[PDB]
Amino acid sequence: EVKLVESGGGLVKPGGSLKLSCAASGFTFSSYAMSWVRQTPEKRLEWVATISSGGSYTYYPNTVKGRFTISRDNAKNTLYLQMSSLRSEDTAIYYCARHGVRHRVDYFDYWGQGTTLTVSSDIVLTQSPASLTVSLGQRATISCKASQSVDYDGDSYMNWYQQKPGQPPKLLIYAASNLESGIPARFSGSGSGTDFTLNIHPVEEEDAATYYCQQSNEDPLTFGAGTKLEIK
Repeated sequence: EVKLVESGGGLVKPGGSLKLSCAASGFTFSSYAMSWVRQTPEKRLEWVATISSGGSYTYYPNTVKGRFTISRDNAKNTLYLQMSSLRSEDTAIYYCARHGVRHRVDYFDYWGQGTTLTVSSDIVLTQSPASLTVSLGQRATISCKASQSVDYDGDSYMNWYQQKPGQPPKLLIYAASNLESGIPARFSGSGSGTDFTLNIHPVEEEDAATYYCQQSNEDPLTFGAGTKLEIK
């Protein structure tokens, strides 16, 4: 029932500008913080901007600071990303993502389908292995080593996402250990401080995907490079 529909993607000459829009529905838009998150041609997820529920607070990574402006219209249920001085590195699929409120830890629960842009002491997460092949019925184990603790007041701000090609990421695990509603129990997450594990067992056919870890402990939000999981 909750949906996020992006629009506005396309081709832009370097130096040019572009404005993305996300039409929200099926929820009380004004109650949720929103972000833009992009995925580069190299399949890296990169956080691009966050805006608070009321709009008073906006956050950006240094890579887009001064060039991107996130904004919202709580009357129209619309989220915006105004981009200017666009460069090659900005080439990516851009998703909007809602910050969930059902749990204490910060996480992205709903994502839009994405629109594509073609231009023509940060916490580092070391995820491994980069590539993983498993046989049906076996176990897959994906590891995250964080460059500093992602704990805050007794909780670990570590999330795991699954992404199948052509689709947005999908939350599997939030706060290191907790299974999101609707996710089967053969997925499990573990760890604390700087060491985290995503486990899948027994692996089924439809688990073929790329998996990402993400910390929400500190801005900039950061993701692991990804683990592409192949079957048989």
